[PDB]
Amino acid sequence: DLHEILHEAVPLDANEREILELKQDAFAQRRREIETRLRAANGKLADAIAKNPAWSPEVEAATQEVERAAGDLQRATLVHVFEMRAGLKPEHRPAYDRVLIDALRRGS
Amino acid sequence: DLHEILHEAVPLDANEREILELKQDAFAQRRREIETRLRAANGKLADAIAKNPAWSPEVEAATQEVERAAGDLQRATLVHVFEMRAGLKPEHRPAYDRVLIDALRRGSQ
Repeated sequence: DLHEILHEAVPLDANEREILELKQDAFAQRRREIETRLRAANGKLADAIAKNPAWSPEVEAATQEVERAAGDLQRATLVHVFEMRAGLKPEHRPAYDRVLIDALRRGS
Repeated sequence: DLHEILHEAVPLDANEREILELKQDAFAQRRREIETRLRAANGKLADAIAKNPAWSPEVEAATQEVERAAGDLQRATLVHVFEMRAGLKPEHRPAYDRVLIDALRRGSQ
């Protein structure tokens, strides 16, 4: 929701929107891919538990997939935050940073 | 939400409830531990960014802590679902299993 917060508080201006469209789309795609992996792992968990409701090799491996996808989402979001920042007009970065920093410290 | 979904989704006799409450406490302490680490990590991110808005060694290190904490919370949740199941009498486990499989299946769509 970091990117949602940022869009809510400091939306891109017209030129920034046009310039950053590809990178925003690419991130949306990357996020979708990670979430697809997380959902597939939920599916594996369901299948496994239906066959044996225990902490089996299949449950362990699917749980590892969930953990990795959970971590990847966080890194992808953060890298994108810096990517978007690089594409802002310099004058717009201080507000963007403020919102970002406050969002992180809210999570502190 | 997996825990919310399973939360009170099956009936519990008094002895099962007693045990589930103890396991709920254990999970709360585990969750607080992971969240404490997550909060500290985010604060380190915030400090680094306010000082230098770039991907520094500090941001890299704190990000890795966020990653681990995010993965830890997911594993802790799944582990806890199995711990709750173990608190049920054997005869009551199938009903729990059905809600669990159903939730995970909906979770894959």
